Amino acid sequence: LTKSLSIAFENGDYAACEKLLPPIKIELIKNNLLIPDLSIQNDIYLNDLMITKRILEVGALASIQTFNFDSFENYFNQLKPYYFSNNHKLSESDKKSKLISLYLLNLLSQNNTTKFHSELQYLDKHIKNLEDDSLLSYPIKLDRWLMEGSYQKAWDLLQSGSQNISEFDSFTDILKSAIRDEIAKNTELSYDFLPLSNIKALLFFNNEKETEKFALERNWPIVNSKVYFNNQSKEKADYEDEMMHEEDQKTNIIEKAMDYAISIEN
Amino acid sequence: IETVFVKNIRMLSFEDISKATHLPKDNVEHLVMRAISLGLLKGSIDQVNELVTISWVQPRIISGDQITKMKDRLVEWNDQVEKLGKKMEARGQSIWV
Repeated sequence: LTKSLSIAFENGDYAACEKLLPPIKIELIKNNLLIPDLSIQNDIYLNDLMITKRILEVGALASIQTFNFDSFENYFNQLKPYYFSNNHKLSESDKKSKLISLYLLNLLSQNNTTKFHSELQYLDKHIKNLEDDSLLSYPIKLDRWLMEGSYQKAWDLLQSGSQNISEFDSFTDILKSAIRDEIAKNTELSYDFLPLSNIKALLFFNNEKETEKFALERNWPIVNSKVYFNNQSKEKADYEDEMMHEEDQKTNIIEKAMDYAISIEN
Repeated sequence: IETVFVKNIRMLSFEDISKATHLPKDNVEHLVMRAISLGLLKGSIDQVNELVTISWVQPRIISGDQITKMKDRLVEWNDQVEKLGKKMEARGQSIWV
């Protein structure tokens, strides 16, 4: 029953995992009660721990493979305290090293960069040289290139990143898109216009018809094979003036001078 | 004198004036200059921006149509002070002693 999830992953039928998982979830509570959730560790508990952990890890990979990012997030959170408590004697796996690589990609692809650095700080002392960076290089180096602002080195690491498959292609494909939007925002400031050809090279497409379609949806008109970056910018700005909170945040002349006199006079 | 008075703007491109009076640009420049001598308009001329910025209009007879135009200008400033006055009530609440 419990054991079925474990052999189902080896088949390679990863939707079969998910449709099997609900009974195993009720039976996973029973597993949690056997360990004290590691508030004391013993050798009776050490056999049991492997059981509790094994169920989570194979669900975790299985969920990513059916493109259920949500379910993945919950799994990772459960698992993390189990590696975290206690001197090592069953606090790592072959699977772990791969698992941390996948979570770091999910944060980057959603563009929550804030949580990307916090999480790495906490992560650091489990992967420093003990699992080392061996697979973890892939979101880490990408990160080095994004901070520097080498969108070029960043693109190549993704491009060579498809030869080696572990299952990272579910987040590489999303990160390809993330880059384009970041570039798209930065180039509005730089210039008003780039010819159609110069747009394709920068914003990373393989068809000149995709480049033009993307622009129309994003609110740049191509008229006379020149883009007008200024359009969207005017429209966003027009919208902020449309909504009203607005008189105080900027502050009137009259308002500044009324504030001085009343501070004094109390 | 009619075009400046009735408009709430007081700068006009020569193009508008040229089309109205069916004059060249040489003669708009004389006409404007004459108004200034006789004292029927006073102002100054930018032939480099191509405007005539009038700065004073001679009061004249005010007929049925003009009163309506005069009147509307007054409603706008009346409402403008009233709106503006609420904020100045609002701010500096503590002291009105």
